Amino acid sequence: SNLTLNFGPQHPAAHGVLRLVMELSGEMVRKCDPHIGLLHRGTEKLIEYKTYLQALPYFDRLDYVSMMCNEQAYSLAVEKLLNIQPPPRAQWIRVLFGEITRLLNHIMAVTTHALDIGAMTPFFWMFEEREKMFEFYERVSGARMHAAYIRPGGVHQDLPLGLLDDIYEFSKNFSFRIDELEEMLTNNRIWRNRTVDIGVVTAEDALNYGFSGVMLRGSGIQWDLRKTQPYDVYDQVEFDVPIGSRGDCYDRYLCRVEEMRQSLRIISQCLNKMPPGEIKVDDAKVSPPKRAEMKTSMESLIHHFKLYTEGYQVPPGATYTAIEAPKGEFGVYLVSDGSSRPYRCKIKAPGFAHLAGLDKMSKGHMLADVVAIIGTQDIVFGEVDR
Amino acid sequence: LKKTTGLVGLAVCETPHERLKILYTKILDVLGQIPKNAAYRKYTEQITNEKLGMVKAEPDVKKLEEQLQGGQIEEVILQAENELSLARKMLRWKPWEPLVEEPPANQWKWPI
Amino acid sequence: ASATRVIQLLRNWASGRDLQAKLQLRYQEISKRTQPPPKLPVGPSHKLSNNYYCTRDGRREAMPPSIVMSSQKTEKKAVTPAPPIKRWELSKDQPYL
Amino acid sequence: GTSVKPIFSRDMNEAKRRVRELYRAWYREVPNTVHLFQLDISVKQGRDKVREMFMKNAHVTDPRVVDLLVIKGKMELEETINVWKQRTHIMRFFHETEAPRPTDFLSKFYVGHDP
Amino acid sequence: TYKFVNMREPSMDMKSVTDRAAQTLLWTELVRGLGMTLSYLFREPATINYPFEKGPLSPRFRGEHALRRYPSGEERCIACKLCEAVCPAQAITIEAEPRADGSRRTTRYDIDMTKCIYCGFCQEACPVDAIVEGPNFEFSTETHEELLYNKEKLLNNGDKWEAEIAANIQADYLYR
Amino acid sequence: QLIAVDEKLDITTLTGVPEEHIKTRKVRIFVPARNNMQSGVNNTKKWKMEFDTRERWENPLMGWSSTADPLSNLVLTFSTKEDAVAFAEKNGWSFDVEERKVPKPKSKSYGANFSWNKRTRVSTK
Amino acid sequence: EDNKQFFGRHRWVIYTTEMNGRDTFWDVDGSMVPPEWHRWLHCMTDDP
Amino acid sequence: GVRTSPTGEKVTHTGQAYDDGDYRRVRFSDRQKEVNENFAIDLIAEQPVSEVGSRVISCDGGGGALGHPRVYINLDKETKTGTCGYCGLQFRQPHH
Amino acid sequence: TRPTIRPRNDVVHKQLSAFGQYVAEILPKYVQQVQVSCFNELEIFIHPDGVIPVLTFLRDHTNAQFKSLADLTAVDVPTRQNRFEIVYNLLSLRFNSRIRVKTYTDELTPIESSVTVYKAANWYEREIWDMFGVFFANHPDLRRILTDYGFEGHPFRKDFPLSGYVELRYDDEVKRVVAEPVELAQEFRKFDLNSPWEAFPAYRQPPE
Amino acid sequence: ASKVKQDMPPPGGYGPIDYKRNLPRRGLS
Ligand code: SF4
Ligand code: SF4
Ligand SMILES: [Zn+2]
Repeated sequence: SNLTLNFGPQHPAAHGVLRLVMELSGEMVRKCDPHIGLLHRGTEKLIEYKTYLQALPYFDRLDYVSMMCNEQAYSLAVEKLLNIQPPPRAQWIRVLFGEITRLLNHIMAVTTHALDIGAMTPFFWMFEEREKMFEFYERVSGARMHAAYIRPGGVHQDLPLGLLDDIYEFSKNFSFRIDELEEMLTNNRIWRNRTVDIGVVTAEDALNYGFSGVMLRGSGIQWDLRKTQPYDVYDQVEFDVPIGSRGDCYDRYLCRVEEMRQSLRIISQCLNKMPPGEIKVDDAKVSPPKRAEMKTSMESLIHHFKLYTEGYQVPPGATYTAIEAPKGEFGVYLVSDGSSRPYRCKIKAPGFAHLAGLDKMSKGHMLADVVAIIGTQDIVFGEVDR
Repeated sequence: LKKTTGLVGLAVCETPHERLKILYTKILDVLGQIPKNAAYRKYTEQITNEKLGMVKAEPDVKKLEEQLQGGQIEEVILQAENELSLARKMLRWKPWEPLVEEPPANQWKWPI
Repeated sequence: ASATRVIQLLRNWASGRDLQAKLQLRYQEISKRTQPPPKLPVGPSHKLSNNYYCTRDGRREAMPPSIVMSSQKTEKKAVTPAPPIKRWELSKDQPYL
Repeated sequence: GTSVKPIFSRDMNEAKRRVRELYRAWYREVPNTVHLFQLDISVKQGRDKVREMFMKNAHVTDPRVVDLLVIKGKMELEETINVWKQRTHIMRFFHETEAPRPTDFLSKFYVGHDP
Repeated sequence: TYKFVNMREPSMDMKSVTDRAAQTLLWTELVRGLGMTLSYLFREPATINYPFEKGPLSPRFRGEHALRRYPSGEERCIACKLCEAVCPAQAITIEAEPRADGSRRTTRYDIDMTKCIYCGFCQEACPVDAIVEGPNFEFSTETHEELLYNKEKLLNNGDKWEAEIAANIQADYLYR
Repeated sequence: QLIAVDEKLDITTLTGVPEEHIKTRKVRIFVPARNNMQSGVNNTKKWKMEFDTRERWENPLMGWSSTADPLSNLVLTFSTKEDAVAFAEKNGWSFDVEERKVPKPKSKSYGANFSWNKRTRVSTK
Repeated sequence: EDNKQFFGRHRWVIYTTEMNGRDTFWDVDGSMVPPEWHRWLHCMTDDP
Repeated sequence: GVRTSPTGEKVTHTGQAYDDGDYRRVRFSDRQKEVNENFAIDLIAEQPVSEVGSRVISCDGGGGALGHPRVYINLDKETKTGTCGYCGLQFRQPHH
Repeated sequence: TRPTIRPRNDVVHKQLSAFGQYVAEILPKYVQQVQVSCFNELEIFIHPDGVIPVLTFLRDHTNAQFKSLADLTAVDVPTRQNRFEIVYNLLSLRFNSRIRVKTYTDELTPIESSVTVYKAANWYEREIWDMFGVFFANHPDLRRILTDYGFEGHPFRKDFPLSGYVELRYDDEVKRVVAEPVELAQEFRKFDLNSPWEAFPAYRQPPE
Repeated sequence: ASKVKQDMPPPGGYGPIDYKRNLPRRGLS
């Protein structure tokens, strides 16, 4: 008989409320059975009882490490259904904060992966940088993480009068912190022993199982949604896409580090190219007017009242909108029946498919290797369970 | 000649021209058993004939890869095997027959 | 920053880099916590003339999906969903890490 | 006619056969469940509860509905055997903290407005 | 446009082989990692002396809710119920009637702070700047009931925090 | 393969609704009346199914409105009354149907406001 | 204040030993700061 | 404008005080009852009526964009004063 | 029409229309309808019996090559006789395109499991079964994935109440967590927001 | 007649930001 073991939910390596039922012969893993749903909150039904603006803060709490990226995907879906266009300055702000968010997510992923493996130190070095980016979030929206800044019309508020300078000051020091992380990990023989040839997935298998993002790029597949299906102003920035060679945990780690560097590159470009103008679509039947207009003009007051009580109506139709979120392809299948409430909202999270493939990726490995594989899949269970 | 296809689990092919010719001949042979008026047969025959002509006319592997637009001839071989398997399946399925059933009148009506 | 120069030398030697050049604590180069007021430019629809809403109504230009091949109702060259993707180029900046 | 597609059974006889098989499996499982979960019920109570749950759906006359009921019962059995379930889940069948709600007219009239 | 992260081949000359043998036998990269940690030991820690020292915040910061007044001392809230309609958590409960002088005022104004997501949508929706999220964040309670705010509690919060709330609004209202 | 089932459709044992909320419930199938405060008729196009109102009481703390009825908020939208009836029948709910009420066509005439001998003449305008 | 400290350690409060009625020689907390000094201390503004 | 009930409980601006036989008063024993002491109806009743030399006046609550939406108040009735429906301020024309 | 209105792309619209015609001609046995949405999103309505052939053709055909399944979900429309609408989203990397395939079913009719065509579907079909109660035939390991152990009913169905039928609490007499009929201190407040005036003339339905 | 004031990059541009990996050799033979 194989030993049957509960891995989580109350486990440090679990990375959330995961009940990994594991069959083991000695420490060899014979079978992985991920039991999820310990963080299923019934988000999609709730979204059905809300208006389109009331449903936005749910996308903050889907993947709690990539908040604005989740907001951007939902906003793109709703804007596509509304047949409107965000203004250019809003799109530049969106891309800038999406890259800052990608930095946040990649720091969290790499350091928690190292912490599982046993290298506890880089976490503390990188979480101070995460703290400074949380400060950027807070200055723009008043919240450290669940900002709700990106709205289906653009962004809620314009940047405060000295934010770009501080973002520049942060961005010109971050590369040295990445360098210190790489000094700790990249050439360590212990880290390579714990990561090289662990959780190897082929290109064909990665495509069929539904993988996306780094889980594809580590296996040599050349696919990045920002390059192939660009959104906002991603076609106007220059960056390279890291590609792996072996499909293992080590290659995925290198891809994420290089991705962090390329995000610094994109941020530098966005800082030097931010244009002037308004921040939300100049269409008061979709985006609320300014407060001075709301307090002086009859139409502005009527539209403020109606947008905050009933909300805008969205013409009937269904869309599937996908973005390159820091964890992979993040999608929304949004169905509108013509009213101000969404009829259906299905959320596609890359972690769902990655966790469904965890059992495949752990064949012939031990317990510690399974811990490394869970770390390398970059799983947050808010997006998996919803 | 070439090392490292670059995709994990995709081995480098020695003698890819012969493999491609064999696969395309098998594909045409399987398509020969489908009714001639079926759209699948004529479309697949047309594309297969173009690819086979391209393979026959270009002895150079990199130039052939650039002509085929199929991404690294090992992938072209894999796609040919996929098409052969699909051709056998379509022979068994016969999707050229008339529509099996008509849906209810308001089944695809939206909104509501 | 503020520390002894011998400790700075030991730090630089152990880390291998000049630490002082890129300090991770923000000493005084960040923006002031009080700023002048902004002015914020208005949008393109803030015109007083030639601004009828029916000419800038994006919601009302959406239409039901276009129907191709309802079942209830020449060589014909084969076709694909979109032209094949061009192969990627290898990063003239830094092709190999 | 009525032009329906089956799940597993073509008539009520095959559906009844599957029901009997699932009942046999639950009957065999009950003592192991009582041992593993350290339940304070008897095996007789557990088998009585299994019979009561089976008889809750005795009025069904559609083979497809019966097939779905057997599929759900097999899902529950698989869940119980593998210990995915906890003692709270098993004990949820017995409603031990639910005060008995009366069924006669007068008591209902006394307590409130609901029929 | 792409780059490779692990497609580099190692040199096979005798010098390179001897350097790699020295790396294997004398553990050079491990000493590099030790040097990095030793370097961090001599830096100044990024820790702050809480509660004496506080983390930086912004005028846009979302915290505990408050109900404000006009300078005359009259309440700003007119019971339009836009905050109650917009609240995604349904955390706001409002009941209103004509006041003794005929004014349109609330008789019940509750916020369930354990329902609230602190999104700030209500202060955006308020047309008279009556409901705000003030700057306070240190209001942990020992019981659940203390976090069910009624109108008296919110008016008291407004009275207690008005000096800072008005200064925060003055610094941010031109971005709104 | 088809098996020719002969019985009426019935899915109650699969829905998981407690039997109390299947047998003692009454649904109303109706086209909602136009709100008399407005003239728009767009809310009078579809059929609605809604459940009977149950007890609501006052919360001892805060005085909120408490309920023990899980179906107190459920409203279903249907294209036609037949669809609503079929749904209620297959779910096992007793239903009451009301025929759709439409406003009758009215003969309007502006000139009647100025009748030579008729009572219709307006005393003001 | 001490502007030569890094951001975060450049402003601080030494709390009173005797608040409204309670002894605060040891028992202090961040809620004892009044709102105006709260605005200055959390760096919402530069002006005391 | 605070005032106590015959039970010694403060009466709020709303006017709600628990009745003598109401058990819910037990929630305040060993604790206190939250009552805001600045009654808005009394504070607005102290403001002086503004005299303006026009039939129609405008009010925005002061502060421009920091007040309420701007409204126009007619001041033709001389038996009463024009009251803002947002702020509660009163206006009149110079009379007698 | 310029600054605030989303721009159009007629080239992609034409390409998707032609490819939809292509797919319909190749598989007349199953394809019932083909649509191209205004924002260039190809949709193909089919018969349920053709779930496995269509997808197989779409993932295997040289001119198709949709080797990746973005996601698979279901929509509940109670007014339809076939309640549930099964939606497959597919991505082609070779041709950088997306396609949506839709079919229908009701409560008692199984759909063929497509795990063989796509390995990714496993958990998607389990999720559809859990949330909507749609059985998938020949599924490797079909069981609940999102809901609690022993949970009765399917939450995503339109008829199911938002707060469900039971809640949980710890009971000290039995010393364990128990499930009881839901009681709410504050009832969810239902809002009626729909405006009585029509918003979009282009979608007006005939007056029957 | 006040002019538009808005958070923008300074005239010309911000100073260049390093992003490439910097791992020195740092050893003997
Ligand atoms: S902050 Fe958000 S959740 Fe809280 S009361 Fe205001 S609107 Fe509701
Ligand atoms: S707080 Fe503001 S939005 Fe809420 S009811 Fe009062 S006036 Fe209306
Ligand atoms: Zn006023």
